[PDB]
Amino acid sequence: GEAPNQALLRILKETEFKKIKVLGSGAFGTVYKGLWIPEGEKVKIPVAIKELREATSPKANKEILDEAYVMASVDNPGNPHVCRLLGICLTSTVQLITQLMPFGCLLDYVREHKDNIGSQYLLNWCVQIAKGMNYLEDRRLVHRDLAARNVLVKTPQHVKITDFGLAKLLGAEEKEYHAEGGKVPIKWMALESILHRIYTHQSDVWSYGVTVWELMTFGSKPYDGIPASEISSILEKGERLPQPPICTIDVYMIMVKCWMIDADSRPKFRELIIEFSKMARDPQRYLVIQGDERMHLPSPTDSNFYR
Ligand SMILES: *CCC(=O)Nc1ccc2ncnc(Nc3cccc(Br)c3)c2c1
Repeated sequence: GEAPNQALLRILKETEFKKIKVLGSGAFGTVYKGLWIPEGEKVKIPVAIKELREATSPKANKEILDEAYVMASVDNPGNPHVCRLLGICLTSTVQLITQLMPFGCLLDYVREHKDNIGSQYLLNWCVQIAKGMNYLEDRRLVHRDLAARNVLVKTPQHVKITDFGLAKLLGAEEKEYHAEGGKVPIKWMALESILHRIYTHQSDVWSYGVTVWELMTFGSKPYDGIPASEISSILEKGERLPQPPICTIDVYMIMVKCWMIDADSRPKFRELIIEFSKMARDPQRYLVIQGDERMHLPSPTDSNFYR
């Protein structure tokens, strides 16, 4: 049958890392920033730690361990654009240890660095995610949570994907997955995903569309001031996210194409890579950003030391 995934997980001790501050927070997530002191060795490395409330419920300890597995599984050959699980520690709570990305979740970076953002970078990233998401498709896994918050920034030239926790790995055949889930990110989901609770690879392509919309709108909220319950009902009326002000009509078409009701009529990921790569060569043509020429952002990775 299929090949064995020989990749391992470094199960490592608590005494060695010291958590500094909380980077991201949610009812589902409480992820820290914390330096790690690796036992005996004379090295110190920064890292991010993710934890949930102490294990009153085992089902809780199972769900977190599931995420550790899948995140673990991808080192595989490995990818430049996909985040790698570093380690794990065991405590009444169960801790995930992920190599920290300095600039944080990409969504925030766009909201604060709206100025000096390039017409180039935005196009470049979409290629970056489209590259990353295809690798997931190749692995027969659906991330199932793609969103702006879930893309990390190693450098302004490099971005990565993360937070698999919802995501579910796929066996051969096994084209689609249906699950009874308590909490999901409704706004970033496909119509069939909301109605039938069915998740596909093309379900992910939808979320991609909303994600790029978030990027092109500079970190605006999808559907500014609209309740979560109503959303399932309005989309079948045909309404989608409005055109972002800065998008040339070519780009918007690609965003709209990701929101087709027919799951097959949406673009596949290889298609998205090629389209955006083609745009990338001449960004000015495909993105009108005021004063785009001369934008500030820093090529060599010069100092970001200040906290
Ligand atoms: C929007 C908040 C946020 O995600 N901040 C942030 C900054 C830097 C990171 N570096 C590495 N990983 C993560 N997120 C993450 C997700 C799941 C599990 C773990 Br241990 C870490 C961040 C997140």
